[PDB]
Amino acid sequence: IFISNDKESIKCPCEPERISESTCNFYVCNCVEK
Amino acid sequence: EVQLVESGGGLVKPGGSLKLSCAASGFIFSDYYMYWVRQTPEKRLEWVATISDGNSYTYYVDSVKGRFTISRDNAKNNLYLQMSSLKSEDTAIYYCARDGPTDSSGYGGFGYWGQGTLVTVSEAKTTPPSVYPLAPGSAAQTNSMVTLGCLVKGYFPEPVTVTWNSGSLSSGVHTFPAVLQSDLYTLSSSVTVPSSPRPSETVTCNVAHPASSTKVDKKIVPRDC
Amino acid sequence: QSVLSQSPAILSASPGEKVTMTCRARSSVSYMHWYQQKSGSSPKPWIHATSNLASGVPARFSGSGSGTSYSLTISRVEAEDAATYYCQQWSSHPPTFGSGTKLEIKRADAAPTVSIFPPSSEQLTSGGASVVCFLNNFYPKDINVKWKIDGSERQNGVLNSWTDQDSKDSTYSMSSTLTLTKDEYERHNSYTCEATHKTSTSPIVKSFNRNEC
Repeated sequence: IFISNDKESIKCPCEPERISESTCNFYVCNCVEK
Repeated sequence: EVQLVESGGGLVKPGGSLKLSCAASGFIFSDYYMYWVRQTPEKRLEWVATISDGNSYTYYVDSVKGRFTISRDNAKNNLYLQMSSLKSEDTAIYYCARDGPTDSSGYGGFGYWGQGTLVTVSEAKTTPPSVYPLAPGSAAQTNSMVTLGCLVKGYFPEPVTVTWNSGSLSSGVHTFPAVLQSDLYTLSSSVTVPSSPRPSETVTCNVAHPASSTKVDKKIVPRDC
Repeated sequence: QSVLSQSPAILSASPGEKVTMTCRARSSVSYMHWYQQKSGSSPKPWIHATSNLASGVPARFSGSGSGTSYSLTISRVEAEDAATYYCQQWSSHPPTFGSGTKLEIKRADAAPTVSIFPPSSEQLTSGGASVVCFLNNFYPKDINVKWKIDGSERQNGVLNSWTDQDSKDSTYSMSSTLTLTKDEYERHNSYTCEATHKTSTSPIVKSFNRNEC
């Protein structure tokens, strides 16, 4: 899973990045687990 | 303001176990991942463990897998690190950390660190320091300035704290890094004041060694015969 | 895995000069973080996400890079910039730190202020005797101290410690302690620490005689 609007769904090893536009959030992971 | 305050660091024999706490405040603890990072005696920095927020997801550095356990208590705003089967290599300052503020975050950085807590893994006995006031002998009358000192000798493990007049004197002090010798540390500290202050005003060395519960003041009095 | 090499290990610069230290990754990383550490405190976040300065970090600092080469630059170095700088990535898990670049600041030569101390009466009571010599506020860092008991006759059984480079001053200081049994200390009379440093052609000496007050 690439992006999500549920923080836990990404299973990021580090704190995810939060992108928020109107008042609604998206989370992305910049810490790739190879 | 964000604060992270570690505790529980101490001396532990090889194979022993120990549990660190980190008392978080000034933010919503449960909104953030939390990390432990350590610094070894050679000053290498090493990530040790991560715990996610939401449902516990935990991650470990290989050298620690099966031996450490990271956990959190959102009720009490605390992060913990259960260590066990301790090895001399686990000797280090342990820092608890989290990502930075809302602009500076999301990219895998350690944005706030606590002040750290020292874990020593060794067979050597705990020993309190001996604190000795160092006053000038014979002459050394005045460069306008006099230098006094404190010798903190024969203790284990690290750390100690050294202070002059409970910190009212910070200007002109040099506290030297401890050197390990026969499983015992020694450390000294100097202070330089004008010949006005001393000996007329007072000059005191404050030392504390919590592992042995020592807390001491030596006043610097000129030499008797 | 994505291990980091930092170079150089030590960088000397004078105030006003431009420095660059660099951080190489084993494979491509996408963001690089930098911390500044002065001894006795923990790493301060300095540059986040390659090129973004942390609140409070002065504008003389910058970070750049991509792929497997990143760096940190100081356009004009200042005394207070003496520290060790570490790079860190987490583009690929587990996250890794480089082993640091230490920045030394150059300044004019300064002779040490040397102070010697006989053992305190307190230590003598308990059986030990340490003679203590402080060498403070000198530049450059190179210095050695010799101990002479009585005869200008040299001894080992000494312990030295050095401070990190001072943040305001750019100087160094050291403490040297000679430790003897009280017995042996009573048997001799003159005690000397001798410092050799670039600022005198002959040893800076401080001394005292035991049969004194």
